[PDB]
Amino acid sequence: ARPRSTRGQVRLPGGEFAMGDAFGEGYPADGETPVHTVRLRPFHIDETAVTNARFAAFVKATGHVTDAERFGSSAVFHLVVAAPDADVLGSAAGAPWWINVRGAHWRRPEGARSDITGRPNHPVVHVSWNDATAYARWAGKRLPTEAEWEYAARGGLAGRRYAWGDELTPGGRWRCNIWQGRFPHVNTAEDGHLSTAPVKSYRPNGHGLWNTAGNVWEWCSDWFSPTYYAESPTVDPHGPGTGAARVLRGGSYLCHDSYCNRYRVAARSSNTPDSSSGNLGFRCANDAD
Ligand SMILES: [Ca+2]
Ligand SMILES: [Cu+2]
Ligand SMILES: [Cu+2]
Ligand SMILES: [Cu+2]
Ligand SMILES: [Cu+2]
Repeated sequence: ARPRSTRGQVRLPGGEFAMGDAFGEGYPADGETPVHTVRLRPFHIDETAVTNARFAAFVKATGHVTDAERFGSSAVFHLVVAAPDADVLGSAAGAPWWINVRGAHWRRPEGARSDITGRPNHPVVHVSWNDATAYARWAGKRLPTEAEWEYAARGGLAGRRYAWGDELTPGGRWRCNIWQGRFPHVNTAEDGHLSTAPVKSYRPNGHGLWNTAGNVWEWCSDWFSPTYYAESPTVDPHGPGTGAARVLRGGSYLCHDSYCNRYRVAARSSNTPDSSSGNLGFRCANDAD
């Protein structure tokens, strides 16, 4: 436990909120219901997802090798692949818009022919749950619990669909980075961004958190279970004791209503802890006092 650091974090009061899909419109397999009352002690949470600049200081200081560098490849969205054809290990099965690209990792997130020199303030991607919790440890932080993330993401509002309210595009304007157009072939970039956006795009929510909806998925501490909500403690729920996949929240720049609207503040997803991809990052937290 390195010397605790609240740099770039806001302190949120905590208290009691209604966690879950207040509209019963979610995906049944994800267990967004029942809406259940949770009580959180005050905590800190990152204002933004972790940046390339910050994650790079972590690697410079610890020589950490990310799971995507060990496995040898990470998933890249097919429209933005920037690699020699030798490196394309072919479409991922079950979702052919994801190309397994050899050499694709956080420093070269579209493949061997890309860099992140122009994107220090973009969220870091190609980071697994292991890479995420490693960084947090080194940085004097931890990952948020799922409940901490949703409460922080709701921004002091109760029972809303999104971090800012219930209209997806208030005033007919975009305030988050997801997908527009015909997925997976055409992205019209109405929201300003094809792939990742800078961490402080648009505007923060009620608690000061930028881009909890969209941009990239965000690792949480919990194991995923679609029945945790109906069995949850009331105080500081940490998730079930074991599981198959760790929780992801927020959605990403690929989310679209046609197949995955998980940018809803109550939507949930998961993935195996050593998974990485070009739309998956994280933000840290910490206890208070
Ligand atoms: Ca977009
Ligand atoms: Cu390490
Ligand atoms: Cu296409
Ligand atoms: Cu952009
Ligand atoms: Cu989605």
